[PDB]
Amino acid sequence: ENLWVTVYYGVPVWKDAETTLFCASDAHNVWATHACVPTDPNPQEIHLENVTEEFNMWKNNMVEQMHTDIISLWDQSLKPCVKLTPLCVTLQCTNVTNNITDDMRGELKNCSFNMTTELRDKKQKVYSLFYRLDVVQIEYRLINCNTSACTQACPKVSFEPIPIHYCAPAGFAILKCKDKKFNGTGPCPSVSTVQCTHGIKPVVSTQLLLNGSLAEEEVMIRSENITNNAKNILVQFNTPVQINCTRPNNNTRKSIRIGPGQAFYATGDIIGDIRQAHCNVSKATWNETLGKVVKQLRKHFGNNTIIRFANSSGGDLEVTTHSFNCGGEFFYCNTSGLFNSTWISNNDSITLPCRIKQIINMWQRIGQCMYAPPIQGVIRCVSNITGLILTRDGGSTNSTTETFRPGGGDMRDNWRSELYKYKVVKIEPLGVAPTRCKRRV
Amino acid sequence: NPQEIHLENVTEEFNMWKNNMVEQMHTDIISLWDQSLKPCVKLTPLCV
Amino acid sequence: IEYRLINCNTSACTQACPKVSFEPIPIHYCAPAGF
Amino acid sequence: VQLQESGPGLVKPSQSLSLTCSVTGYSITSAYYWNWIRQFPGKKLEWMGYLLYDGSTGYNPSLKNRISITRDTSKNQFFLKLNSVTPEDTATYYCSREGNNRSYWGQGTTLIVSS
Amino acid sequence: VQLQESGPGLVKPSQSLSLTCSVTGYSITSAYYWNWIRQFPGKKLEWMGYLLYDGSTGYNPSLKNRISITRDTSKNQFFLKLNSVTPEDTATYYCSREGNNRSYWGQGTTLIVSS
Amino acid sequence: VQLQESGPGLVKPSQSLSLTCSVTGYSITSAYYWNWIRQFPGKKLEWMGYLLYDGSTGYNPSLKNRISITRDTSKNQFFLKLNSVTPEDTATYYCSREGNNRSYWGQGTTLIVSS
Amino acid sequence: AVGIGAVFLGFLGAAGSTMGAASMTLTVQARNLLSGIVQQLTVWGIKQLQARVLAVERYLRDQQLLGIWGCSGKLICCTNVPWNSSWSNRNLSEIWDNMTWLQWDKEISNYTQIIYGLLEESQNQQEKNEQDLLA
Amino acid sequence: AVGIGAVFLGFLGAAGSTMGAASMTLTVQARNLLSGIVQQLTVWGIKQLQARVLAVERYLRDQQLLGIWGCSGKLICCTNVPWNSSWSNRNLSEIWDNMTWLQWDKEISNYTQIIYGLLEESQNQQEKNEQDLLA
Amino acid sequence: AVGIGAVFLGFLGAAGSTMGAASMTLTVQARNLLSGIVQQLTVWGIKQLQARVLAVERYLRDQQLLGIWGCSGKLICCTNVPWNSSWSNRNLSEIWDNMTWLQWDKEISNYTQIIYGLLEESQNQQEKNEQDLLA
Amino acid sequence: DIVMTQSHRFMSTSVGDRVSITCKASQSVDTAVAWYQQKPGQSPKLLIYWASTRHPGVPDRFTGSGSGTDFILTISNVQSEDLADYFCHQFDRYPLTFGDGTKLEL
Ligand SMILES: *[C@@H]1O[C@H](CO)[C@@H](O[C@@H]2O[C@H](CO)[C@@H](O[C@@H]3O[C@H](CO[C@H]4O[C@H](CO)[C@@H](O)[C@H](O)[C@@H]4O)[C@@H](O)[C@H](O[C@H]4O[C@H](CO)[C@@H](O)[C@H](O)[C@@H]4O)[C@@H]3O)[C@H](O)[C@H]2NC(C)=O)[C@H](O)[C@H]1NC(C)=O
Ligand SMILES: *[C@@H]1O[C@H](CO)[C@@H](O[C@@H]2O[C@H](CO)[C@@H](O[C@@H]3O[C@H](CO[C@H]4O[C@H](CO)[C@@H](O)[C@H](O)[C@@H]4O)[C@@H](O)[C@H](O)[C@@H]3O)[C@H](O)[C@H]2NC(C)=O)[C@H](O)[C@H]1NC(C)=O
Ligand SMILES: *[C@@H]1O[C@H](CO)[C@@H](O[C@@H]2O[C@H](CO)[C@@H](O[C@@H]3O[C@H](CO)[C@@H](O)[C@H](O)[C@@H]3O)[C@H](O)[C@H]2NC(C)=O)[C@H](O)[C@H]1NC(C)=O
Ligand SMILES: *[C@@H]1O[C@H](CO)[C@@H](O[C@@H]2O[C@H](CO)[C@@H](O[C@@H]3O[C@H](CO)[C@@H](O)[C@H](O)[C@@H]3O)[C@H](O)[C@H]2NC(C)=O)[C@H](O)[C@H]1NC(C)=O
Ligand SMILES: *[C@@H]1O[C@H](CO)[C@@H](O[C@@H]2O[C@H](CO)[C@@H](O)[C@H](O)[C@H]2NC(C)=O)[C@H](O)[C@H]1NC(C)=O
Ligand SMILES: *[C@@H]1O[C@H](CO)[C@@H](O[C@@H]2O[C@H](CO)[C@@H](O)[C@H](O)[C@H]2NC(C)=O)[C@H](O)[C@H]1NC(C)=O
Ligand SMILES: *[C@@H]1O[C@H](CO)[C@@H](O[C@@H]2O[C@H](CO)[C@@H](O)[C@H](O)[C@H]2NC(C)=O)[C@H](O)[C@H]1NC(C)=O
Ligand SMILES: *[C@@H]1O[C@H](CO)[C@@H](O[C@@H]2O[C@H](CO)[C@@H](O)[C@H](O)[C@H]2NC(C)=O)[C@H](O)[C@H]1NC(C)=O
Ligand SMILES: *[C@@H]1O[C@H](CO)[C@@H](O[C@@H]2O[C@H](CO)[C@@H](O)[C@H](O)[C@H]2NC(C)=O)[C@H](O)[C@H]1NC(C)=O
Ligand SMILES: *[C@@H]1O[C@H](CO)[C@@H](O)[C@H](O)[C@H]1NC(C)=O
Ligand SMILES: *[C@@H]1O[C@H](CO)[C@@H](O)[C@H](O)[C@H]1NC(C)=O
Ligand SMILES: *[C@@H]1O[C@H](CO)[C@@H](O)[C@H](O)[C@H]1NC(C)=O
Ligand SMILES: *[C@@H]1O[C@H](CO)[C@@H](O)[C@H](O)[C@H]1NC(C)=O
Ligand SMILES: *[C@@H]1O[C@H](CO)[C@@H](O)[C@H](O)[C@H]1NC(C)=O
Ligand SMILES: *[C@@H]1O[C@H](CO)[C@@H](O)[C@H](O)[C@H]1NC(C)=O
Ligand SMILES: *[C@@H]1O[C@H](CO)[C@@H](O)[C@H](O)[C@H]1NC(C)=O
Ligand SMILES: *[C@@H]1O[C@H](CO)[C@@H](O)[C@H](O)[C@H]1NC(C)=O
Ligand SMILES: *[C@@H]1O[C@H](CO)[C@@H](O)[C@H](O)[C@H]1NC(C)=O
Ligand SMILES: *[C@@H]1O[C@H](CO)[C@@H](O)[C@H](O)[C@H]1NC(C)=O
Ligand SMILES: *[C@@H]1O[C@H](CO)[C@@H](O)[C@H](O)[C@H]1NC(C)=O
Ligand SMILES: *[C@@H]1O[C@H](CO)[C@@H](O)[C@H](O)[C@H]1NC(C)=O
Ligand SMILES: *[C@@H]1O[C@H](CO)[C@@H](O)[C@H](O)[C@H]1NC(C)=O
Ligand SMILES: *[C@@H]1O[C@H](CO)[C@@H](O)[C@H](O)[C@H]1NC(C)=O
Ligand SMILES: *[C@@H]1O[C@H](CO)[C@@H](O)[C@H](O)[C@H]1NC(C)=O
Ligand SMILES: *[C@@H]1O[C@H](CO)[C@@H](O)[C@H](O)[C@H]1NC(C)=O
Repeated sequence: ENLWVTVYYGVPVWKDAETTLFCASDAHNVWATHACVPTDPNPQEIHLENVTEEFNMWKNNMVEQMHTDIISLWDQSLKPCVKLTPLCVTLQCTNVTNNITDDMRGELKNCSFNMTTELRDKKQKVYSLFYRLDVVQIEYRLINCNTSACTQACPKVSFEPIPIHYCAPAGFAILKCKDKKFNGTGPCPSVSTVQCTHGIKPVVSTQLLLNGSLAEEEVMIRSENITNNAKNILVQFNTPVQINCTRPNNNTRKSIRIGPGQAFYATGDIIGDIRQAHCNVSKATWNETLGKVVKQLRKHFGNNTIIRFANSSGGDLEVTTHSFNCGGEFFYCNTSGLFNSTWISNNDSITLPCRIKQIINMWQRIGQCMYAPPIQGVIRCVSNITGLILTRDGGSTNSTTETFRPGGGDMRDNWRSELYKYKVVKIEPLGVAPTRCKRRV
Repeated sequence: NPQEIHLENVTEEFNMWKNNMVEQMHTDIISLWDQSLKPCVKLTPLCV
Repeated sequence: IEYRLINCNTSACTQACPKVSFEPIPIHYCAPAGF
Repeated sequence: VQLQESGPGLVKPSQSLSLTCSVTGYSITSAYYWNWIRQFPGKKLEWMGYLLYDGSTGYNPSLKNRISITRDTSKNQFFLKLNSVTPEDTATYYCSREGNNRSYWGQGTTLIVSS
Repeated sequence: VQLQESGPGLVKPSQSLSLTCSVTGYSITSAYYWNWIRQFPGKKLEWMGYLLYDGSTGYNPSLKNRISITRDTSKNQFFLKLNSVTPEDTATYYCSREGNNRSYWGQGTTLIVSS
Repeated sequence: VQLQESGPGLVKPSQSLSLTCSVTGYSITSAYYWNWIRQFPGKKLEWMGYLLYDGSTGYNPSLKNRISITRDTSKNQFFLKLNSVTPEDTATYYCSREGNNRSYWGQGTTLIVSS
Repeated sequence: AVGIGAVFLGFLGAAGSTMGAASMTLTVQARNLLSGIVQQLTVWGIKQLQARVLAVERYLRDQQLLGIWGCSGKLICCTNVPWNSSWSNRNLSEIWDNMTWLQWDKEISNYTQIIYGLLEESQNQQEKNEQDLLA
Repeated sequence: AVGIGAVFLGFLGAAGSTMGAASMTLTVQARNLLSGIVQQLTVWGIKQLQARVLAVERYLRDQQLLGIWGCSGKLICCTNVPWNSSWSNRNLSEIWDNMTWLQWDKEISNYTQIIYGLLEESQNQQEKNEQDLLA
Repeated sequence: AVGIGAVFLGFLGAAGSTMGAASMTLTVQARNLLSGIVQQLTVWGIKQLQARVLAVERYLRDQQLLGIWGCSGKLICCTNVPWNSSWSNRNLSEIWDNMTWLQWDKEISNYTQIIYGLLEESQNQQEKNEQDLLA
Repeated sequence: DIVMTQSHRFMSTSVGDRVSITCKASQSVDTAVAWYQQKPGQSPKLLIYWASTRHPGVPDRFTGSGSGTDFILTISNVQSEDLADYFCHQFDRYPLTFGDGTKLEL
């Protein structure tokens, strides 16, 4: 009559545990390297009703998994390239006067040096055009010459972001939230399971998120405890804001060899006119998108407050300005034209000036390089703005009339808007249950 | 002692030029050839 | 061009570590467990 | 999931009709029902038969023994063969996957049975 | 497998007869049964004994204690010794492979027992 | 093993006394007995209760239901809670490790029960 | 009941279903504890090997522990260990057909060790009892 | 039965044998599924480790479905599931002694997934029926 | 027998006791055959993975050899095969209460290959007899 | 052989009127009845499952009801995008069987 203990093997039990993931991709590149197992394209999406799981981003280790993994994928794809140690010879740089406007004055330098031919006893005179951000005074020398040498990053490969699928082996499952009004943390009443997720673009940026995923219904603001002014406010759009970025210079490529079997593609002379690279966005679309943000921003604050937009707070060009990698050439864009607005209660293009820097310290690690070779021909770039990273400025008096400023820099937040709904759990198939039993002796 | 077990009363379809025995060992000793060249010292200044 | 090595416009060579030899000692391939 | 039908668009009477359904985005060896459905001129639908995930078969009795349904699991394809065709069997042939309150249809293909 | 008999072709009466069978192509320590068989003048065969992979020995009882059979597993050879020989023991001595419905014989060697 | 007691050194009468024993150098999920022992003014020892590695609880009957002892196995800590305290419960509280003729004690902490 | 009404239950589909309704769902859970990487350098070479061994020895950990209790080769077995009134003060009607497995493990998560230790001691108790009657 | 008729089957020696004669030979084909690498840098740190863990995962895959069917640890398990006659229209005398097992597997290669999934559907029902009669 | 006098023998503690004293402690010894490295660069990159798969393959070889004999899932299993007395002409009183398993192995280490091979021929014979009788 | 008889084949309607479609089953079997929508040049799309519940993305103006041998689908506030063919179907026992179909005209 009294109850008895049982053993059940294969029971659904979830505990929040995190382990390493595994790559997958669809059908040579820097991201995939033809090494991930080509997954079967069936993310079998089993809906699980009557279950509420407490999701928690900003503590998920999958974000820290992908940040660490692509660093290991970056140095792995730079080893068969050529070291750029002998580029720290002296330079004789003069300004360019071949059909240049006043806005590009002191930006391109016509240099010359004594770099070595593949025969050790023979030298050559090689001229190339470097940007002002790539050379420093001593006449001129490269910026990296007091840091480690560079790599030139093997221009046969491309920098187009191939989508990368992360999914754990057996014994672990991935649960995703499906709420239309989903905030950051807290429980989700629409928890379902997928064995292996969808395509995630590893594209990097600093201020504005590009080529991301759109929200379901409205512009959604995903932040933790809001009274911090040292933490970034993640804003995801509901509509795609198209951005038009071009480089109007017809660049050529001069292939001059540094050693035996070692090539170095310098910049040739510029044919045509010298013009500024710029990014164009729609003024009418961006004003509509900013209208939707401030309505959702005032949900978390007072209704009579004054929300003011402003540019970045200054610093080095790596963290202050925007960055994207379309076309293979780096772009650093002055985004002070997209944040000059104040908001109180109740024409087809915005020209953002953009600098081009060839030699790049890519991530926060300082002892590396990114010597992007010049790309032959003009650059055409069309993308969608799908997110913002905003840092609230301090010094607010009486909790009113606060201002919002962009920022970022750390690459954690660039993928926190793409892994916000995902978590990984560990499955124990063992369990017990009460019913009536006597073993057959 | 390479133990060989004879199987009579059985047939099998052999297909040459398509087995991975040829393809792997061509890849295998190429990796065995590049591995033994790493401790060798380079001849970069021989191009004078 | 007076003269130069034929692979000077390609990557440099190595002298093949003359301590070891090139004589092929026979090897035997085996299947793993279950094969 | 994406389904794509392929095969000859003209079949002579009394000969055999063969069609291929190429499936992508999902594995035919895991779950649900994998069907062939056709639409006649005049917008009428007639169900011909199905398949289980384990490769079991079943057919509409009205088609008698005229239908064998088969699959190739290496290519993730399944196949229709229809014997002894008549011009009143001319119709637009769909391969569809149904189950768990999820119904997905291919774009369909057109076939004419004439001499 | 190939078997080759060797040893002296002439043995004095009452002395000991020793022969070597050299085996190549297969290991005698994971294996079948290895026999000695001789053929008399007039083409009659008499089986003397066998060996196993585990070292166990077996002999025809008719030969009493006259025969010890031994092996060297390093050289993959096994050996016949025959004590107290007579001229009626003159015969062509074979070392044989038998088993699994397979039967292989050496070419044999000739031995004459005379003074 | 090292044991370190922690918690508030002053507790108001009739309220609850909570102490933490932080254990390092040994796992609380493997073996032996894990005890709380206190020493009164005048050098007298009274055993209050113990724990086992499997989570079983036992207490001195003289303390009635006044004691619940609980643990957190993730932090490798175990805990004392004492309800309905009196000034005659003022004492130096030790968490000690006993078994296999081994005996290790923490340094102890002082607590005074007064208003 | 068939066609679009047919139920194939997926994987982990009994998470929200009740404990009584999940008593027939034990098969589909156990088949996903080993497979997944059946189709195929430092990066992504050691990362699979570290994950492959971990997915195997945890399965062997839960299978060896089943064999110590005498539950090897069975999915739903039940022993003679008496679970008592202090662990859960509820009847069988208040456990099976009105709540699910997911939050049932949270109340027993403190008492998981005391349950596991008594089962391995009780099996070895009846091994010697089998020796006495057999002789 | 001796001499040329002795038994020296070894590994896979009953491959071309009849099914009655090969039914005695299931013992010798089981031990050579994990051994061979019992005794012991980029190359062969992966070429050896990837094949060693693959032999473990293939062995535990075969044992686990042998456990889901309810008769793990038995070399010859014969369960209580009826079989459809459409898979093979041959009686007992036309299977066990006239044909080799190798070509038989190709005949039931198409109908493998039907019979491999029906076994565990009648085993969970068997364990549920065992629970009702026991209490 | 309580407090400091309780039994907390742990792993490998009964390696110096008698035959009957060590037979009750088989559970705690087999517990440490898989775990221990449950909590987690070239060096110790291949050494760590070779550490585990070597340990997994020995445990699987012991369970598979136990499963061939039909004693899978049991800690103290006993068969019905006779053994010749030439290996040890000692009665149960002089062996099971006064000597240790360590010195017992060296006296029968000559015959472990013989006594293991007599078990799969024994176990397959009931399965042959089960097939004849039950059909 | 459950036989499904539909009321009419072609019906003329105006924008803004409530319209109700009916389907009569030969036997009283279950409430597991589905409606499919098919627009010209497109494959049919499932609309209602289990006679009373709606699918994701389906607009609120679509409702259904009925049991036994009588099953009623009601369209309310008909717009231009609802021009299509609708079919009452059942999924209880094989063989699957389809209705004749109703064509809407505006
Ligand atoms: C290393 O080796 C030594 C000596 O060989 C072991 O020590 C004891 O060895 C004896 C010999 O077999 C064990 O046998 C016991 O004899 C008891 C009576 O003999 C005397 O025992 C002690 C002196 O050792 C005296 O105090 C006592 O008055 C007797 O004069 C029996 O009573 C025992 O039977 C049962 O006794 C009680 C009854 O409940 C149980 O607690 C026992 O476990 C046992 O079931 C027994 O026959 C004796 O057990 C050994 N001592 C101990 C403490 O185990 C060492 O044990 C050995 N080391 C190890 C690790 O095994
Ligand atoms: C966000 O996603 C956008 C959509 O993919 C990205 O835009 C694409 O960016 C790539 C650069 O990586 C462009 O590729 C270039 O294309 C030109 C000319 O394209 C022609 O050739 C290709 C290939 O044959 C063909 O597919 C086209 O149709 C054209 O016929 C080449 O000359 C370049 O070498 C380079 O391959 C894409 O063209 C471009 N897409 C579009 C529609 O313009 C965008 O870059 C992403 N954002 C970021 C920041 O990466
Ligand atoms: C930036 O945003 C625009 C949104 O305007 C993206 O346009 C997308 O373009 C693709 C291809 O043209 C569309 O896919 C197709 O949509 C039609 C719609 O009927 C569908 O019938 C086809 O089967 C196909 O799926 C896609 O819908 C469209 N996006 C939206 C929201 O309409 C553009 O791709 C975005 N750029 C990047 C880089 O993401
Ligand atoms: C390949 O095929 C031939 C048949 O042509 C096989 O010969 C068969 O050998 C077995 C050896 O065990 C014979 O079985 C024996 O049968 C007798 C009764 O005649 C019985 O007393 C013995 O105990 C034993 O079971 C079998 O009869 C014989 N077949 C025929 C038709 O005579 C040959 O062995 C096959 N090769 C293999 C299996 O490797
Ligand atoms: C980005 O926007 C600027 C601003 O309109 C565009 O510059 C115009 O270029 C045309 C040449 O076709 C000139 O006729 C106009 O006078 C320019 N505008 C101004 C205000 O000077 C530029 O072409 C745009 N770039 C792209 C790629 O759309
Ligand atoms: C961005 O540049 C494109 C030019 O490539 C502008 O023109 C659009 O071009 C696409 C495809 O070439 C068409 O589908 C659009 O209809 C074009 N737009 C218009 C208004 O005609 C596009 O307008 C630019 N967008 C912005 C925001 O500047
Ligand atoms: C953000 O915009 C403000 C303009 O309001 C910039 O402030 C100017 O900075 C320049 C530096 O070259 C000074 O010469 C001007 O006097 C400043 N303006 C005023 C009104 O003081 C500020 O530098 C911008 N910040 C960034 C990071 O771009
Ligand atoms: C980004 O662009 C804005 C304007 O396009 C720059 O702001 C100008 O800064 C100069 C510096 O003295 C002022 O003289 C101008 O009056 C400013 N413009 C306006 C409209 O007020 C800004 O400096 C640029 N950012 C950087 C980092 O240079
Ligand atoms: C999710 O919970 C609901 C509770 O409303 C379950 O609905 C019950 O389902 C059973 C049979 O499945 C019926 O007998 C009950 O009448 C339903 N209603 C109740 C209990 O109020 C639903 O089944 C659950 N989902 C799953 C997958 O089990
Ligand atoms: C070149 O540009 C720099 C930029 O500041 C300027 O200082 C220098 O005077 C310029 N030289 C000539 C010759 O124009
Ligand atoms: C290169 O070397 C020559 C010889 O020393 C020297 O005349 C010339 O100025 C050097 N080039 C540069 C750019 O300094
Ligand atoms: C290299 O020199 C520049 C010139 O001032 C300086 O700004 C930079 O900090 C130096 N880099 C390092 C790593 O010291
Ligand atoms: C969703 O937002 C935050 C999570 O960051 C949470 O604290 C809050 O309670 C939720 N609800 C609303 C209405 O913000
Ligand atoms: C951060 O969160 C805590 C909640 O623990 C809250 O009390 C606090 O106000 C928040 N902000 C800051 C600046 O600490
Ligand atoms: C840029 O101009 C040069 C001038 O010679 C021309 O050869 C080249 O094709 C142009 N490139 C593009 C993309 O128009
Ligand atoms: C740079 O200087 C060299 C010197 O001969 C000249 O040929 C070349 O045209 C110059 N390029 C530019 C862009 O001024
Ligand atoms: C942008 O929106 C604001 C909202 O207050 C409005 O005041 C302003 O005139 C708008 N600007 C344009 C160019 O539409
Ligand atoms: C702001 O206005 C909204 C109406 O859109 C109202 O729901 C909300 O309560 C208001 N906020 C405060 C703080 O009153
Ligand atoms: C914002 O734009 C207006 C446009 O006239 C300009 O007058 C003002 O100076 C700008 N403010 C900033 C901070 O750039
Ligand atoms: C290197 O020079 C040789 C000599 O003529 C030539 O055959 C070969 O093609 C050259 N290779 C390259 C990459 O220039
Ligand atoms: C289980 O343990 C935790 C922490 O030790 C405790 O907070 C909780 O109250 C315990 N549950 C029960 C039912 O005692
Ligand atoms: C707990 O169970 C044990 C037996 O397993 C029993 O002796 C004990 O009395 C139970 N506890 C209570 C409080 O009844
Ligand atoms: C089994 O399948 C193959 C290919 O799928 C086919 O050729 C063969 O005829 C089938 N066998 C039977 C008996 O249906
Ligand atoms: C006696 O022992 C021998 C070992 O040499 C064995 O072969 C034989 O079968 C044994 N006899 C019995 C009756 O067990
Ligand atoms: C078994 O063999 C070993 C090693 O050859 C030997 O030490 C031992 O004495 C043998 N056993 C017997 C009972 O002689």
